[PDB]
Amino acid sequence: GSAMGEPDYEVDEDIFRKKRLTIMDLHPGAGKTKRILPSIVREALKRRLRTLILAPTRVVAAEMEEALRGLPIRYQTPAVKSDHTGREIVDLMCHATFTTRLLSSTRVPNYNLIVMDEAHFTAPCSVAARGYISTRVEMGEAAAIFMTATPPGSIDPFPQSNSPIEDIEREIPERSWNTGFDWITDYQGKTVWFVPSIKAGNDIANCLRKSGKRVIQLSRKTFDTEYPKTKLTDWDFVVTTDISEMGANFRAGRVIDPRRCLKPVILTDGPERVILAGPIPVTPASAAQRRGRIGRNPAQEDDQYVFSGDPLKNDEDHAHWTEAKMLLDNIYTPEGIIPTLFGPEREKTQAIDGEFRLRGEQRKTFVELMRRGDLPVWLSYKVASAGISYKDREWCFTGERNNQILEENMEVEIWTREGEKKKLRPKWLDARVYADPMALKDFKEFASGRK
Ligand SMILES: [Cl-]
Repeated sequence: GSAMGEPDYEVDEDIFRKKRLTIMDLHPGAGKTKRILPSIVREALKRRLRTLILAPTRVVAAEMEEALRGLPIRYQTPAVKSDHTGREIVDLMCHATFTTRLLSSTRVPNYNLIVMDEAHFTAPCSVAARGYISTRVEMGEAAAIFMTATPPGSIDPFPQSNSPIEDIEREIPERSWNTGFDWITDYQGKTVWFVPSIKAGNDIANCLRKSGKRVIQLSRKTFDTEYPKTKLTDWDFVVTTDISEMGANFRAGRVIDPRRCLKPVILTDGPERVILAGPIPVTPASAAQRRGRIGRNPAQEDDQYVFSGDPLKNDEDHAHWTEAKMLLDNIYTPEGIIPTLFGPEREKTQAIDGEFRLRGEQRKTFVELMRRGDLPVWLSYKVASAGISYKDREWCFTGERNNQILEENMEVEIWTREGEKKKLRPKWLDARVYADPMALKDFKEFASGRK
């Protein structure tokens, strides 16, 4: 005797049609959709299509490679601008790698089938990749597949799940507590707790550690290192920022979600600047992705989503929509069409297509500030469009007194590359380079010319 098992996945001819943009959901954790991506790729190769797979993070890329073992898959790093074999190959890369190559190479191939995993990712480079992709689709040049449970425009915080979820609304501490939340530490399962910031996570995680819980923390910069540890069975809590909304799978029974995030905002009252507004309520899609960490396994029916407060769907002041346009306006096509945002995302910005386009040296500086300097899109756009060269770091010290960077109420002071001690005082202020200490550590390194 034998068990039926997941049946072979027959591919809908429609998904390979030019001008077709398919939205699907892999429904992970029920052991029913293992063969989908491998079937799509094998069928794509059968049709002799030039295929691109976009993963949101390196971790997911690596998981896909294992899932696709035996198929002719070639992982592409952002350290390489283009990689053309003579052979039948599927390119695999990060959302951000695709966008970066579109910005620094005239050799990006004419993929006619593009699969974007976790296509809800609202990182600017991801938003930009989606515009480019859907532009190519509308031109009849490609077919695309956006895989995600919360496609752009979705507004449902309590979508379908593989297994039932108990949605529980109760007060959740935003800072360390010492009494009154016994349900948090009495629970005997594993928990994923979404915090609005690393700082909040630090407080929560240290409180939990004082009770003896084993806690793995996750943020954007530690994710590639720390997430693999969560795949070990030795923890009580994962404390994570919203980086874990993009394909992070956890063998957990409970999510705790105060539904708070920080949002970068371009302030235009006075000198343009970017602050990290908040903590403010998440969008409904983000609440759905957080909750969607659990209720994945239909044999485990008592998973819990513990949440507080309601989502806010209006996020049109998010800096990412403008930053997406800064990237898109700088991607050119032979057709010379400037790509536009994916349709559900067009309403997020009133910017006129092309208004951020840059020319010549400025364009490569822009690209280099982001790639090699690791600066936010907004900040990189300001530096490059002022005519500054990648290497020229004077602007990090010539800002107004208000732009003085503090750490612990101490004025940051560093060594220029040339050997002078100067107050860190950037001409343009983007809170993403100074709010988090490790981000400040990287920005100092940049200002000092070691980058
Ligand atoms: Cl983060």
